[PDB]
Amino acid sequence: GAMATPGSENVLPREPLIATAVKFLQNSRVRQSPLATRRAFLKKKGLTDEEIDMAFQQSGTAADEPSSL
Amino acid sequence: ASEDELVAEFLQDQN
Repeated sequence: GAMATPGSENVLPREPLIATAVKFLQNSRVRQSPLATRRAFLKKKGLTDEEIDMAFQQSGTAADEPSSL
Repeated sequence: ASEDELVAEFLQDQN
Protein backbone atom coordinates (compact mmCIF):
# COMPACT_ATOMS: atom_id res chain seq x y z
CA GLY A 1 0.00 0.00 0.00
CA ALA A 2 2.53 2.58 1.22
CA MET A 3 0.92 5.83 0.03
CA ALA A 4 -2.31 4.22 -1.13
CA THR A 5 -4.05 2.34 1.66
CA PRO A 6 -6.94 0.30 0.17
CA GLY A 7 -9.94 1.37 2.21
CA SER A 8 -13.65 1.33 1.44
CA GLU A 9 -13.06 3.20 -1.82
CA ASN A 10 -10.32 5.75 -1.20
CA VAL A 11 -7.28 5.73 1.07
CA LEU A 12 -8.05 4.90 4.69
CA PRO A 13 -7.65 7.88 7.11
CA ARG A 14 -5.91 5.52 9.54
CA GLU A 15 -2.52 7.29 9.32
CA PRO A 16 -3.89 10.83 10.05
CA LEU A 17 -5.79 9.30 13.07
CA ILE A 18 -2.59 7.51 14.26
CA ALA A 19 -0.75 10.86 13.73
CA THR A 20 -3.41 12.54 15.96
CA ALA A 21 -2.92 9.77 18.58
CA VAL A 22 0.86 10.43 18.48
CA LYS A 23 0.21 14.17 19.31
CA PHE A 24 -2.11 13.07 22.11
CA LEU A 25 0.59 10.70 23.54
CA GLN A 26 3.24 13.42 23.32
CA ASN A 27 1.08 15.91 25.31
CA SER A 28 2.53 16.88 28.71
CA ARG A 29 -0.69 16.44 30.66
CA VAL A 30 -1.46 13.15 28.90
CA ARG A 31 1.98 11.71 29.73
CA GLN A 32 1.18 12.20 33.42
CA SER A 33 -1.59 9.60 33.29
CA PRO A 34 -0.98 5.87 33.79
CA LEU A 35 -0.16 3.93 30.62
CA ALA A 36 -3.39 1.85 30.83
CA THR A 37 -5.36 5.13 31.03
CA ARG A 38 -3.71 6.50 27.86
CA ARG A 39 -4.37 3.25 25.93
CA ALA A 40 -7.99 3.06 27.17
CA PHE A 41 -8.59 6.71 26.25
CA LEU A 42 -7.44 5.95 22.67
CA LYS A 43 -9.63 2.81 22.59
CA LYS A 44 -12.76 4.85 23.57
CA LYS A 45 -11.83 7.21 20.72
CA GLY A 46 -12.15 4.25 18.32
CA LEU A 47 -8.54 3.21 17.76
CA THR A 48 -7.69 -0.51 17.85
CA ASP A 49 -4.76 -1.94 19.89
CA GLU A 50 -2.86 -2.39 16.58
CA GLU A 51 -3.25 1.36 15.83
CA ILE A 52 -2.42 2.35 19.43
CA ASP A 53 0.77 0.22 19.34
CA MET A 54 1.75 2.04 16.08
CA ALA A 55 1.05 5.43 17.78
CA PHE A 56 3.33 4.50 20.72
CA GLN A 57 5.97 3.25 18.27
CA GLN A 58 6.05 6.61 16.49
CA SER A 59 5.77 8.76 19.64
CA GLY A 60 9.49 8.92 20.13
CA THR A 61 11.69 9.60 17.14
CA ALA A 62 11.78 6.60 14.84
CA ALA A 63 10.38 5.08 11.67
CA ASP A 64 11.05 1.42 10.95
CA GLU A 65 9.17 1.57 7.66
CA PRO A 66 10.84 4.13 5.34
CA SER A 67 8.02 6.61 4.73
CA SER A 68 7.94 8.79 7.86
CA LEU A 69 4.61 9.72 9.45
CA ALA B 1 -14.80 17.49 16.43
CA SER B 2 -11.50 18.39 18.05
CA GLU B 3 -9.37 16.24 20.36
CA ASP B 4 -9.30 19.00 22.99
CA GLU B 5 -12.47 17.77 24.71
CA LEU B 6 -10.95 14.29 24.93
CA VAL B 7 -7.47 15.28 26.08
CA ALA B 8 -8.96 17.54 28.73
CA GLU B 9 -11.45 14.88 29.83
CA PHE B 10 -8.50 12.49 29.94
CA LEU B 11 -6.11 14.21 32.36
CA GLN B 12 -8.87 15.99 34.30
CA ASP B 13 -10.58 12.67 35.06
CA GLN B 14 -7.30 10.86 35.68
CA ASN B 15 -5.90 13.80 37.66
